[PDB]
Amino acid sequence: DIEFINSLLTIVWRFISENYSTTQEILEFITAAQVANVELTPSNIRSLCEVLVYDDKLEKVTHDCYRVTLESILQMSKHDKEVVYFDEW
Amino acid sequence: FILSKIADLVRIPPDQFHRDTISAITHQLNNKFANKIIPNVGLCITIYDLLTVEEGQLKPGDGSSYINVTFRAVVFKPFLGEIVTGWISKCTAEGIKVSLLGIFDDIFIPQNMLFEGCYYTPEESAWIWPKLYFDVNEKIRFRIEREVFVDVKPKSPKEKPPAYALLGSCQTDGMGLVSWWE
Amino acid sequence: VMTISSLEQRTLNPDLFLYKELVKAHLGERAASVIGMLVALGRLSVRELVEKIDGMDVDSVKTTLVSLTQLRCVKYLQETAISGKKTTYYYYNEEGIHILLYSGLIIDEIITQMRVNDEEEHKQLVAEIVQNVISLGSLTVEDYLSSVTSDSMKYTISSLFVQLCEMGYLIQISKLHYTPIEDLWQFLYEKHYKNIPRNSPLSDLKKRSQAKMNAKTDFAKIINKPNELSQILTVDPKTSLRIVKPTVSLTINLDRFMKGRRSKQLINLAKTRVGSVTAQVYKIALRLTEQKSPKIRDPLTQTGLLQDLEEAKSFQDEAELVEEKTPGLTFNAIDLARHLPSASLINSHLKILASSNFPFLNETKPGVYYVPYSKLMPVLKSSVYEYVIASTLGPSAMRLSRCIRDNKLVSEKIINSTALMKEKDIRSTLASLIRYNSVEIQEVPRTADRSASRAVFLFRCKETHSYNFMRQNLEWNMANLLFKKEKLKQENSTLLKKANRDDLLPSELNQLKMVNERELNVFARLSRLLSLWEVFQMA
Amino acid sequence: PINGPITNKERSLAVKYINFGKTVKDGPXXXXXXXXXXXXXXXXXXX
Repeated sequence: DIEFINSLLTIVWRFISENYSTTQEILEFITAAQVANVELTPSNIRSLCEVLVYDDKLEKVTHDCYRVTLESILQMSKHDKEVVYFDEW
Repeated sequence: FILSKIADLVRIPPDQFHRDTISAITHQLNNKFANKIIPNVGLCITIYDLLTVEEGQLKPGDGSSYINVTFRAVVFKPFLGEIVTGWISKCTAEGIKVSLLGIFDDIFIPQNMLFEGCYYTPEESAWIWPKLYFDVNEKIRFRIEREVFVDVKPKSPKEKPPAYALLGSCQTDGMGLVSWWE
Repeated sequence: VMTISSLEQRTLNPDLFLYKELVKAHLGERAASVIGMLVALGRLSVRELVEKIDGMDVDSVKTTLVSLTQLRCVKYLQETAISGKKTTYYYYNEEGIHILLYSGLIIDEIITQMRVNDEEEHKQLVAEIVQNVISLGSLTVEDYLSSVTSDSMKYTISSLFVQLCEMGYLIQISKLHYTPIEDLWQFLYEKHYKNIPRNSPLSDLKKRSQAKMNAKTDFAKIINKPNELSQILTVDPKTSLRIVKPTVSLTINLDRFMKGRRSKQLINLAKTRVGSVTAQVYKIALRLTEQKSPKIRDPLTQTGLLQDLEEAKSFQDEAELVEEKTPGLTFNAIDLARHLPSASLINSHLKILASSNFPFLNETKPGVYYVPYSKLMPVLKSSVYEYVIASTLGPSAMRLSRCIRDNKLVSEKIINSTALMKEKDIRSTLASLIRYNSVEIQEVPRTADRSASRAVFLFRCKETHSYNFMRQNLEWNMANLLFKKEKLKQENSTLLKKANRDDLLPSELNQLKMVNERELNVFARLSRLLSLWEVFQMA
Repeated sequence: PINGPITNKERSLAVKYINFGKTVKDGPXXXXXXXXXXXXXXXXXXX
């Protein structure tokens, strides 16, 4: 219920930087067992995989694994100007 | 002062039929403009001559006389940079407002381009120069610089009134008082 | 209230006013009239200009005509009818106003890429030379050479002239080069439909193959004519060095200017995804191979005719195979650290650019490696577009965009689960996502047959509609930008005229610095979104 | 968005852009017979 959806905002924070990480499904099998707070099952295999898949995070490369490139960079008007939206046209 | 050349249509009633045309059109044209402001051509004073006048027509439902004529009316504006006699009237802290008796009080010169040492005081003392100063009832020579034109709001029967407004820059020496010389 | 919010100008001028805005700054008055009318009504005739506007007949028309011709702002075509006489119709010509919108930006790349020499007199020289080119719109060699002062070095300015032809950039003036792609195809289509001496009424489909194949080979010689020709430029008489033909004139070109910025867009993607060194290694390759790379020129057959339903691919893949041909065949064999302004072989740094391919490049043939110009565009459009939503709205808007692009057309059931966290905030940004187009809405009922509510919903596709909304960003940004810059002129016009005659007082210098400030910054904002628009004009 | 007073090089490019625009406004002498397919336009192109 409310306990759900609030548990995914914590354990994924800093584990990214410590990740080439082989066997993309093992990456969960690693994450699945850790901190002794471990969750449950493979239901989490496709969870952090296909959720965090976008918005930077880790790149998708073949033979089932994850790369890292551009996330390291982000982790590091007078008269008329901008307004940068709407206005139709 | 300058002479504009314009055209217009005049409606003269049956009451003026006893007199002469040129005399009838005259009075009518006088009731048209006179002291009123004419757009973009400046302010008009009086009427001069009458030309081109031809046969007037008549509309079915009136019985009056409609004549379309052109004429040259005397208007007012010296030119962009002319200096002309006048004197101030009222004041606050903006700049002095000079009124030429005989035409309008519309002329107002704020203090920007004026002499470097001019300032208003709340002390009721009008202005001060680092020479001397003057006040109302004393003649002032003012030069024209900027001119602006605006439209008019609908009339309300019983502020932004810049119908005709001129302003200028007096910084060149010998302006504002005529007794400094001689 | 008071309309100062500029709601008046907001609704009624998509595209359109863009064109006649720029030429207004260029010339104004009559010049803006003809072009603005040339856009709205499209195809236009000489007599037709007089009828509509009552534009001060035949004094302005003949004056504006030759004025638009020198700068080639009008596409010219002439033909006749079965009845008789003759007719001349004008079109809005390519984008020549965009070049006027470019100007110094073109000359920028001209100066910057003219190196491999080192800091020479070239800077002050060709700056005067190029500015004389675009302004006049056409330059003959001899009459221009006459403008050069005497009793000095004549080939000093000709030290780089034959170097202006170079590889890309300035090419010669040739004939019909300005011409509607639809019309030239039809004019060349003659001698095709016309060709048969009552041969035989067998296999009507052979008329297809006949006309088409003969048109394609006749189309290739025409488009490759301005592209690469060594006849005129490489002329080398004795008692001198190589000197371009004094007779034949020249003109600038779309070739390497549109290429130079396109590489920058690739560099911006490169630099983001790799180191600064890798971006340089990938750069030195592109600089040499940019000549035979069609890139920006890619479709070239698209405008002016049908594609197909059936034969669409047989058209497309016919282009894709020649997009397979030229890059594979012609392009450079493996080199080693060519020159440059890490010892041994640098191909190891290519291998780290190899092992990591996705999203872009890294296509390899045995013995030779090169970057595809076909499959590269989709991942190029992806990134930049995703960064736009990233810049405009917050992080939440990003994540959901790809969520619809992973799978396709699904309901909120698996979306709520698989997206991130919370329902209410998702519905919030769902409305912000669905705000302007780009996800559309699905079409289907749940057992209602279109009747009523509670029907199932899905979010799907619509690329071009998620594209064109970046084409609406083209004009309306630059519009108010340039306009209120021009309005800044007429307002301060009384000041500027005083400043020009002076070339005094505390407050006069104040507003002098004011406008100049706004001037500079507003041109910096112009070129900014300028580079943003250029990547969104394709696919 | 973003930006601000960045890339003095671009500022120089902007200054040049203004200078090139001023030269065009000042300008309008041969033009010859070039490219004209119209005899009526060629007659007017003489002056």
